[PDB]
Amino acid sequence: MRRYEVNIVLNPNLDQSQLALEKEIIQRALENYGARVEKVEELGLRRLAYPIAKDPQGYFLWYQVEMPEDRVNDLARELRIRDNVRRVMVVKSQEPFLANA
Amino acid sequence: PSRKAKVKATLGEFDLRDYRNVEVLKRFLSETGKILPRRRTGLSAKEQRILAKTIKRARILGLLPFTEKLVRK
Amino acid sequence: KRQVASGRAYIHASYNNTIVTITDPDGNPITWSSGGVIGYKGSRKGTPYAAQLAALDAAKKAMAYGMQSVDVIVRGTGAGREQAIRALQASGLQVKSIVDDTPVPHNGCRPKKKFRKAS
Amino acid sequence: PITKEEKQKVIQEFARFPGDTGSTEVQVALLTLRINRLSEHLKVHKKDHHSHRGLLMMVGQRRRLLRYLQREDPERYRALIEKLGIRG
RNA sequence: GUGGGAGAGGGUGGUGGAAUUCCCGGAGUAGCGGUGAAAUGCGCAGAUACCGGGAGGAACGCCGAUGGCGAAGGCAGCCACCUGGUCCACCCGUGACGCUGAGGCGCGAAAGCGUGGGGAGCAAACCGGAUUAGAUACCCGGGUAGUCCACGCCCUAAACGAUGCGCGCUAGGUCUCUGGGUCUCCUGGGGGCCGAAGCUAACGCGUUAAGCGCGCCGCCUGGGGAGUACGGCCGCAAGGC
Ligand SMILES: NC[C@@H]1O[C@H](O[C@H]2[C@@H](O)[C@H](O[C@@H]3[C@@H](O)[C@H](N)C[C@H](N)[C@H]3O[C@H]3O[C@H](CO)[C@@H](O)[C@H](O)[C@H]3N)O[C@@H]2CO)[C@H](N)[C@@H](O)[C@@H]1O
Ligand SMILES: NC[C@@H]1O[C@H](O[C@H]2[C@@H](O)[C@H](O[C@@H]3[C@@H](O)[C@H](N)C[C@H](N)[C@H]3O[C@H]3O[C@H](CO)[C@@H](O)[C@H](O)[C@H]3N)O[C@@H]2CO)[C@H](N)[C@@H](O)[C@@H]1O
Ligand SMILES: [K+]
Ligand SMILES: [K+]
Ligand SMILES: [K+]
Ligand SMILES: [K+]
Ligand SMILES: [K+]
Ligand SMILES: [K+]
Ligand SMILES: [Mg+2]
Ligand SMILES: [Mg+2]
Ligand SMILES: [Mg+2]
Ligand SMILES: [Mg+2]
Ligand SMILES: [Mg+2]
Ligand SMILES: [Mg+2]
Ligand SMILES: [Mg+2]
Ligand SMILES: [Mg+2]
Ligand SMILES: [Mg+2]
Ligand SMILES: [Mg+2]
Ligand SMILES: [Mg+2]
Ligand SMILES: [Mg+2]
Ligand SMILES: [Mg+2]
Ligand SMILES: [Mg+2]
Ligand SMILES: [Mg+2]
Ligand SMILES: [Mg+2]
Ligand SMILES: [Mg+2]
Ligand SMILES: [Mg+2]
Ligand SMILES: [Mg+2]
Ligand SMILES: [Mg+2]
Ligand SMILES: [Mg+2]
Ligand SMILES: [Mg+2]
Ligand SMILES: [Mg+2]
Ligand SMILES: [Mg+2]
Ligand SMILES: [Mg+2]
Ligand SMILES: [Mg+2]
Ligand SMILES: [Mg+2]
Ligand SMILES: [Mg+2]
Ligand SMILES: [Mg+2]
Ligand SMILES: [Mg+2]
Ligand SMILES: [Mg+2]
Ligand SMILES: [Mg+2]
Ligand SMILES: [Mg+2]
Ligand SMILES: [Mg+2]
Ligand SMILES: [Mg+2]
Ligand SMILES: [Mg+2]
Ligand SMILES: [Mg+2]
Ligand SMILES: [Mg+2]
Ligand SMILES: [Mg+2]
Ligand SMILES: [Mg+2]
Ligand SMILES: [Mg+2]
Ligand SMILES: [Mg+2]
Ligand SMILES: [Mg+2]
Ligand SMILES: [Mg+2]
Ligand SMILES: [Mg+2]
Ligand SMILES: [Mg+2]
Ligand SMILES: [Mg+2]
Ligand SMILES: [Mg+2]
Ligand SMILES: [Mg+2]
Ligand SMILES: [Mg+2]
Ligand SMILES: [Mg+2]
Ligand SMILES: [Mg+2]
Ligand SMILES: [Mg+2]
Repeated sequence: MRRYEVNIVLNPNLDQSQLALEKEIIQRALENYGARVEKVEELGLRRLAYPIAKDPQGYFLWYQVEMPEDRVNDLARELRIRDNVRRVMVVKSQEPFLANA
Repeated sequence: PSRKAKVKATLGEFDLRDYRNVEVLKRFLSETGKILPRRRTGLSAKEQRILAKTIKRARILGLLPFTEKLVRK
Repeated sequence: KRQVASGRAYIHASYNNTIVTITDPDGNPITWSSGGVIGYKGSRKGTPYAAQLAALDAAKKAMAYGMQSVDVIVRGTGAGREQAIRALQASGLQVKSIVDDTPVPHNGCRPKKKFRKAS
Repeated sequence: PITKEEKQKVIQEFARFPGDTGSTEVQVALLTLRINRLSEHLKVHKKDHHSHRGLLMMVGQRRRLLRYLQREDPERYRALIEKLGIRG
């Protein structure tokens, strides 16, 4: 059981219905792989520095979770199946390293 | 010699390991998308080394550029 | 015959030749010139003068399409790049801006032996 | 990897008395844990040599400790081997 | 043992953008390319230059260093899993359990070999164009093995610090990576430079010894013949010891 951070970037063109469905599939797949969600930040659409899937912007989801390590990779796979999900990056959480303190 | 300013001295309290914070990290990138040298950033070895990885992370996430076009000239 | 009146100017400069392509704002070309288009044949195409003549020819050709303002885009490091720039600068064309777009690999491909001791 | 809990389990298991972290028995035990874990790592990933060197070194250290025990107290040696199930 | 730290140390899977080539579409015209100068070559079946979309293979720009890791070879986009080494603090545990190491066994850059796959760029051989007295070369246009992956072989090298491993002792100064501390500074591990004593044929080395000592291994004994011949062992072969 380790503490990770899931970054997901999806299609900015989604109406609230499709979007809700996508987040639903994210929750579903998450529980399926045994990840407890400690917190969440929905940053919404933001302007990408380079076009992703031909689209100038993207919708951002961030989950801080705790899950069994063995299946983390196996998780990302599933998360990448959905067409509307254009990015997935999972990262082991780390204590912040402050500069100029 | 880069006597204009150092990016660290031009900044306040911040987290080097946070890849999602653009308005700071952007200050560490050049006119082009390139990561700045220790001369410009005024960081230390360890600091710079962490900055590099977090910046690359931000790049992959689509938040920061890999490269940019050079204005003027 | 279009009458674009504002567009882009691409300068492709190498140690061998200089060649200029003027396009509409979408990137689609209108006219173009080069050291070969002018009477120059051999190595003289790499000349800064050849470049001047080239840029000027392209500009004058784009005047016939009634173009006024241009965005300059520079690629490659070669003799007579800046000369082509200064050529376009007063051709009668207004140069709105200049940008160096020269492609740099992130080290994809092994260079020819000529360009090696690098990657 | 190896969690603190497993480590404490094997330590308290093989400790000659309460509070003993450093005995030959404890050391051989810990090493046996690491060895078995590494070998199970090397059944898959058998192209990873740099680790196999580590395996060699651990095996060596264990054999030296066991040898020492065998010299000092053949009883404790036999008991340890039987408890661990080494020698194949 | 407990608690902490840094790292391109290794293996597996996934993934990101830049560029080259090819394909498709748009727009567009007489050349592009290349060199000392050229020519071969490519281009009116529309190339070069420009925009858009797609396919694939290989390598990871900036960070980046005089930096880091590893026993050596060697290791550099990012993420996760598996895994080796190592350093510091505490002074807790065992009680000389140590050092070296013939033979053995494993690892071992590149090239090369076998089977299967892959093949973008580069490129032995080879096909051409130049240069030249000639040019079986340097320069230019092509191009196969190969370079890439998996599995199995091969075992070499300027495999280099041309410096075997371990431990003790013998001024300092300075730069740096990485811990700890009463954090001007002190203390420990690693990487550099200049230098005390000393050493060295000299160059130079000098707490990272080539100094002062002890232990153990490998090796040398004038040059050519020759790393050849014979024998043996190993290898599919090339060939290695
Ligand atoms: N080793 C891979 C790298 O590990 C990095 O981090 C590595 C190190 O920073 C970290 O150090 C660990 C830690 O527990 C602490 N600092 C002390 C500990 N002894 C270390 O663990 C060490 O020893 C054990 C055997 O006991 C090995 O299995 C392990 O590989 C080694 N790192 O352990 C990590 C794994 O070895 C980063 N994740 C990334 O660069 C990369 O994944
Ligand atoms: N790709 C990640 C790496 O994969 C390695 O092994 C992988 C690659 O070396 C190997 O090549 C694959 C190939 O199978 C597949 N048919 C095509 C694919 N594009 C390749 O993958 C890789 O190819 C080369 C490096 O070989 C890279 O330049 C490229 O970026 C990368 N995509 O395929 C392997 C997996 O099938 C190692 N696991 C490790 O270095 C790392 O995880
Ligand atoms: K180095
Ligand atoms: K052959
Ligand atoms: K400190
Ligand atoms: K002297
Ligand atoms: K010297
Ligand atoms: K040998
Ligand atoms: Mg997807
Ligand atoms: Mg020319
Ligand atoms: Mg040892
Ligand atoms: Mg590594
Ligand atoms: Mg790896
Ligand atoms: Mg591409
Ligand atoms: Mg076409
Ligand atoms: Mg051609
Ligand atoms: Mg061709
Ligand atoms: Mg023809
Ligand atoms: Mg022809
Ligand atoms: Mg025709
Ligand atoms: Mg055709
Ligand atoms: Mg023809
Ligand atoms: Mg082309
Ligand atoms: Mg394209
Ligand atoms: Mg193909
Ligand atoms: Mg560099
Ligand atoms: Mg004590
Ligand atoms: Mg006692
Ligand atoms: Mg030894
Ligand atoms: Mg031996
Ligand atoms: Mg080899
Ligand atoms: Mg090879
Ligand atoms: Mg082969
Ligand atoms: Mg083959
Ligand atoms: Mg070629
Ligand atoms: Mg050639
Ligand atoms: Mg020839
Ligand atoms: Mg001659
Ligand atoms: Mg063949
Ligand atoms: Mg050397
Ligand atoms: Mg040295
Ligand atoms: Mg060295
Ligand atoms: Mg030494
Ligand atoms: Mg030796
Ligand atoms: Mg030792
Ligand atoms: Mg030191
Ligand atoms: Mg080093
Ligand atoms: Mg000196
Ligand atoms: Mg003296
Ligand atoms: Mg002297
Ligand atoms: Mg050394
Ligand atoms: Mg010494
Ligand atoms: Mg000899
Ligand atoms: Mg010898
Ligand atoms: Mg003789
Ligand atoms: Mg000889
Ligand atoms: Mg030989
Ligand atoms: Mg004989
Ligand atoms: Mg023989
Ligand atoms: Mg035979
Ligand atoms: Mg032969």
